[PDB]
Amino acid sequence: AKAKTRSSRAGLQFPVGRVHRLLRKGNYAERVGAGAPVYLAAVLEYLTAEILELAGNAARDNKKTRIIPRHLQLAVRNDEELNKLLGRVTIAQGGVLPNIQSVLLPK
Amino acid sequence: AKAKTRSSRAGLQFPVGRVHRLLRKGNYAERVGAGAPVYLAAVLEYLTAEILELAGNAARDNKKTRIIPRHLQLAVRNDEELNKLLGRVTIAQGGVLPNIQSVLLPK
Amino acid sequence: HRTTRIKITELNPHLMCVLCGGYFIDATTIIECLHSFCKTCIVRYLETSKYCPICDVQVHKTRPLLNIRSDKTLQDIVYKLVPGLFKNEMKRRRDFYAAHP
Amino acid sequence: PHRYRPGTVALREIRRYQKSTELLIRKLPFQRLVREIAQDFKTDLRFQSSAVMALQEASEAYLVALFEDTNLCAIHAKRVTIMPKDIQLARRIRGER
Amino acid sequence: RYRPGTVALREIRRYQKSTELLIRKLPFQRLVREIAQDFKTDLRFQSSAVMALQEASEAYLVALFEDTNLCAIHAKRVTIMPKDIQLARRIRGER
Amino acid sequence: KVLRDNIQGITKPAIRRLARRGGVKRISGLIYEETRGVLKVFLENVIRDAVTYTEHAKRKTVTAMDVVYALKRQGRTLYGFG
Amino acid sequence: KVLRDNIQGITKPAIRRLARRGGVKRISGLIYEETRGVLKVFLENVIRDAVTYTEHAKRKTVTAMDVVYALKRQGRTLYGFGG
Amino acid sequence: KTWELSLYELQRTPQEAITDGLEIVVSPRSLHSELMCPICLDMLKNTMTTKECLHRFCADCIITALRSGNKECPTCRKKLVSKRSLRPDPNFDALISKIYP
Amino acid sequence: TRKESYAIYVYKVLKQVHPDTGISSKAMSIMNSFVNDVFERIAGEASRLAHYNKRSTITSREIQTAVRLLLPGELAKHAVSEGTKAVTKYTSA
Amino acid sequence: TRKESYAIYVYKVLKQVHPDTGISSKAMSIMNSFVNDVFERIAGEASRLAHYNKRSTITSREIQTAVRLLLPGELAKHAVSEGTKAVTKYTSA
DNA sequence: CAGGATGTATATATCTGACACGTGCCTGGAGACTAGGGAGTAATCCCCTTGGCGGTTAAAACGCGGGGGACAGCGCGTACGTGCGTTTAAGCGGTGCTAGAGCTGTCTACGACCAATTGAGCGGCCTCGGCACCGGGATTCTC
DNA sequence: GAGAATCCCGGTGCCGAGGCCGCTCAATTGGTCGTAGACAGCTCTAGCACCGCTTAAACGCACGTACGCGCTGTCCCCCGCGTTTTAACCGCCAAGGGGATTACTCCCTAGTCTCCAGGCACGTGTCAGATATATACATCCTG
Ligand SMILES: [Zn+2]
Ligand SMILES: [Zn+2]
Ligand SMILES: [Zn+2]
Ligand SMILES: [Zn+2]
Repeated sequence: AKAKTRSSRAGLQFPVGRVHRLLRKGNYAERVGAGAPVYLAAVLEYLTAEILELAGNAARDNKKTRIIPRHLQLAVRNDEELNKLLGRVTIAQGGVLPNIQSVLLPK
Repeated sequence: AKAKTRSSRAGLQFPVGRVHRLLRKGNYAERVGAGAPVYLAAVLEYLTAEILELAGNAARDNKKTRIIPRHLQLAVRNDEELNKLLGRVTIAQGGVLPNIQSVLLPK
Repeated sequence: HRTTRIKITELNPHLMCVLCGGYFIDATTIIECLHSFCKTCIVRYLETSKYCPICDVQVHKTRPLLNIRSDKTLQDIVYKLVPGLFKNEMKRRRDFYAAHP
Repeated sequence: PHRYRPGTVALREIRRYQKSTELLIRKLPFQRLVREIAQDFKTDLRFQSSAVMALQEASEAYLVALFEDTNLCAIHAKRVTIMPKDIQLARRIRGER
Repeated sequence: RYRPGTVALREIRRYQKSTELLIRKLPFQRLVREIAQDFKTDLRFQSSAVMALQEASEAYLVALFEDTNLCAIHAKRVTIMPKDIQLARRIRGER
Repeated sequence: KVLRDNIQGITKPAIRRLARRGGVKRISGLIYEETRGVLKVFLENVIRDAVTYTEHAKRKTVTAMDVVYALKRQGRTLYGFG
Repeated sequence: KVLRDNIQGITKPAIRRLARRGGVKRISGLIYEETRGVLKVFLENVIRDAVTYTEHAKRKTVTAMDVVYALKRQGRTLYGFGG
Repeated sequence: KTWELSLYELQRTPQEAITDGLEIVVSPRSLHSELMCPICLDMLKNTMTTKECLHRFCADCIITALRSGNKECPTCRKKLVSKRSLRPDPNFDALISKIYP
Repeated sequence: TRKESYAIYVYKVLKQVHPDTGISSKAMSIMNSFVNDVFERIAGEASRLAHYNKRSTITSREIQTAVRLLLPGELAKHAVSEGTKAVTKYTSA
Repeated sequence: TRKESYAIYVYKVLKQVHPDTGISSKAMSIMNSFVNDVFERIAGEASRLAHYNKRSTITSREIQTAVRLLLPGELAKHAVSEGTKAVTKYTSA
């Protein structure tokens, strides 16, 4: 019969089959359920979609058509939940958010 | 075949066989070598010996004969390397070190 | 914009409470799916189920009253759209309170 | 009558609570607080005695560490009194805020 | 002639809106090699490895300086002092 | 019932005792309220993780194992309970 | 030739630039030395972990993968170089 | 708490819906305060609702407002972390489409 | 030797959300690192859950619990919803 | 059923170090938790090393490198010495 | 308050090197089928948790006098920001060697797996010594 | 020196720590077999070392000024303590909920085989943007 990808079957862009292989060969468990890779691929796809949407919005604000590490850093650090998820994560070429303590402001 | 335990063969008190079984069933790797459980058991035995020695010294400096979580906490936090190893470790019924900042004391 | 005149029956599906079948009185919205009902209707339904009556989305784990909010904008919207709604509701309120102190 | 100057009894309490090791929060109020907080997640929940004991031990250890950091902040600010600003600074530097 | 503080604020804005590395590449590479000489002799370093080390160093130092500035503000000052850094590291758990 | 208004279970002498064990000589008046808020947040996080573990276990009793696992996830691993 | 006093290559203007990125308005004179010491300690730790990884890898070059792995080990996980 | 029904609300009868075919008239200023975006001061488009306060905005307006300004509501100053604190409201979308096509 | 990465999938997601916006090589590498990190975190949590419950298989329930444990609040809620729809669509085939 | 632990081995080590000193139940639980935590740390480190170098085996070299990575300074040095001595004693006997 | 000086975002023009798209292919993903063990389901035991009741206080709550510390204003002088001329070496670009990263073939020793077995380790029980608590002096700290 | 806190010494009791016994199940021993990787060999690449030119940037120094650091004064707010009250705690009881165990079976995923197409390495045209220059606007400082 015609070969149909599991990603297309589950309506996902992420590689469900590759995720299943990585789970199996990743020494995570003796056995891996059939529905396990689909859920993980969906979660990864949603997280990627959120971060890419925020970074693209930042790029559009900066009048740029290319997502850069600065836009990724702005997207991650301007979101409280994403910042908590990536609290220990350092993004290369991302810089820091513009933030000056009010006491340092001129009086 | 006179059965000789692996712990006695390696001159260790810790359960080399139990460590090997945990290495198989711990889902750490597809296969586990032969010397790895002995090495891990020796490391665990040394750490236990150091901790118990320091705790016994703390207890003898308290004039008691039974190691308690207070003595264990005192030993852990009084050994610099052990404290660094267990920096995020909270020992139940351990208490805190007797110390006061100098500015809080009259002079 | 110009003056608009539209039939009420075309607006009934978006101003009626599913649980009671009537118009939105003291509209309350579950926020996990943004579904609006009458305050009494949703509150009374919530002691027997923790799921949304319409799309079966779990409103809350334990206390569904923690995820319902008063929909003031929609409530004044249904008052403006439905003629006589506010006066009729106040009339029943005063009539009920005219006999019980 | 006899009256101790301020700070002496405070230092004595510091020494006694730093030498001693029992739990400082009351068992029943802490258990009721734990159950009230857990009411939001699941219903008809049960707790083992060891579970609430572990919760109390962890909470007291966390609060003692936070108070040590807060005292360090207060001393750094040339003060002896801890303050909410000190607590907020300690938490923000630790990364909890 | 600008008053003190205005140029400092301008530099703060400029270096907060930019993402380039702030430590000189060759001195940082030489420092990395000197430090690594104590662990293994005749080591080699990938350019990407040195760049990653530098990015981590700048990120850690910027976070430490943010915490130090918060300590200085808490101490009712706008000037950072070494005791601010020491307090920040002690609270973080690095000392 | 509801089990409402129990956060005040932590008393001002209890917070003072914790501060004394922490080496604090003098305590401000709002320290008690701030500590109540911080403890409430900490307990909310830890108990949320523990209840998640229990629910995944298909049980109805929060266990010392669940609490220990939650604390270990939070980076606050606790010894003495298994 | 064993390199010596290369920490002096971490210049005072570079430390000032890092502080400015950190939002610091005024910098004292001892901050430069303190920051040099802190950076030396941090680099010593990270490079020690990376060199240990390289030695286990039976290699004579420290790679970006080893640096990233060491940073992930120390809780300072870094993106952009693989992993 | 704050959800116990009053004596009247214990038994209030449903509002009978107007089933007869009568049309209602609305001026272009009738529902201004209810259908106006607080940001763009125009009619809503791709409506998003904050969970905590039930306040209505256009999607683009609220996204740029959160992305540029502070993480608080433009109307009631209550905090919202990100776009996931809001949900689209197809009911308001349908209402807008039928009222002003 | 081929070095697999999530580059094409992240690009497809980017084309789905922002059709006219491209990406840089550094941004692709950062996103690949993020995907790998989230993958290993979720997989490790699922493995720990299975070990704690004495279960030898990783299931959708374990993945859902791991997602709930790690992602905070609204991110966890939306990720759980998306995983539920994906699993339902995959099994309804 | 049976719940295995390191209580007897910790007691043997305690009798080896301090013949006249005993231990309490809470202290034994503390020691069991410490041994389990260190075991899981070293094993996870060795597993990560083996995956990193595309190796399917955990050997004494992997355990040694894991110990060197985890334990600081003198503790690491003495742990490596003890592990090496045990390994050579095993291969000799 | 205004005018000069300076920094900065806006408006065009270059040209370019990284990015998006076309293509060969090959290795990993998909379809089919088997089997055997993990897990779901049902029944049961009793551990332990929830709930309540009665004293007994230990401890919490409230109030009051006041002393000491937080806060604010003041002054000074020194250390740091700012600017400028000079000197240092970082950055760029090209060259050349080669140590070592990476890939490949072989074959070898090492680890998984299975069977029999037996002894270490765990569950249960019992007793006696260490420690908590009691009270009385004696020393120490404080005011 | 008066008074409160705490250490040192001696009795008493109690309860659980440690030792002993019985069992059982998993660690040992022995053997086989499959393959992970150790080792040797080869390739090619990118890391190191060196050179020279340009100019970005660091160094050193001068100078002013503003801010950190005492210093004082005040006032208000925690501290210490006495009295009241209140509910925590301990002991005991009782019921049953569900955690844990055992047995059965069923169906779901590891495993293998074959087939084929999805993605990866590679190549190339092109345009997004780093750069350059000029200009008008926003900040700032001083007279
Ligand atoms: Zn209704
Ligand atoms: Zn709904
Ligand atoms: Zn709008
Ligand atoms: Zn609002």
